[PDB]
Amino acid sequence: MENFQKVEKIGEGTYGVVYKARNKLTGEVVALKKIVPSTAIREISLLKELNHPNIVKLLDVIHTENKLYLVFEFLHQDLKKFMDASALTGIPLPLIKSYLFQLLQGLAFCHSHRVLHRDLKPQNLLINTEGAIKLADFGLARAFGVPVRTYTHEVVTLWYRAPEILLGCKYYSTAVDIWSLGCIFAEMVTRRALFPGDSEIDQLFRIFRTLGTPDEVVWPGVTSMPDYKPSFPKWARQDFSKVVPPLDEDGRSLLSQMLHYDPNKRISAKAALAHPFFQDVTKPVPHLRL
Ligand SMILES: Nc1nc(OCC2CCCCC2)c2nc[nH]c2n1
Repeated sequence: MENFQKVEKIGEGTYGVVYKARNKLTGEVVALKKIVPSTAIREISLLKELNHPNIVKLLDVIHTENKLYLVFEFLHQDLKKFMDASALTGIPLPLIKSYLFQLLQGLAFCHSHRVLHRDLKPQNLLINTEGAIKLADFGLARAFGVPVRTYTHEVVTLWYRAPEILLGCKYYSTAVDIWSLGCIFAEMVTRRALFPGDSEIDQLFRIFRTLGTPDEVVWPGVTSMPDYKPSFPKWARQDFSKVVPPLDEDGRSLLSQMLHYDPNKRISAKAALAHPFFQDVTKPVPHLRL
């Protein structure tokens, strides 16, 4: 670590404090994440080759003193902050579309190498001043788990968790990332989290209250998920026109496919990139004060 000068604390991530740091011998300004089991080291080393322009570059993995430090490319803002800052007029649609579109490319890339994020959230989606948006912390969940509370006891958000994870499916797939990104897409659009659950049950019930309590018709096998209970209330599905109003039909079409209950029906990242929603996609520059 002596090769890094901490510039400022950027935040408290899932696994440890995130610092803006400067690499003393490269001159590079990086994001330094203090997170070691051999399994975690080999997984993490696999992440170093997962390179894609909508994936926050993993510059180096420093394994010293028993201590694990990941050095990432530094972006200048996360999507939560950018949404919070854009709350008054919201993020212009063409920008939403461009981020969604680039996030899907980032997903398609990782998913094609069988790597899931598992923990997508606005805070791990980082934007630059040019209009790019990238996924940070890809593959970390599989390397070190997703805790209930972070190392600061901060509560890990459930707002973006796929229903098959809430239902205790142990073996969930790349569909959980599409679900999360669908939730983030809706939040960009409406400027309100779609499902801000504050407990697993509240999260699940929130889902059900909007999309209908899932049953065997829409999701074969749902009733035999580990945490499914026959006693769950049976809520009717709400129309998507009421759920993300502003959004045009191609947007709502795509979001309902990203939000399919059955993970096998849920649109893949690559099919989502061929959705007519992206027909006029462009790459606008965000209004970004740094
Ligand atoms: N500019 C910035 N921020 C990060 O994390 C912000 C996350 C830190 C967790 C608190 C939410 C903010 C980065 N990660 C890799 N590059 C990064 N660049």
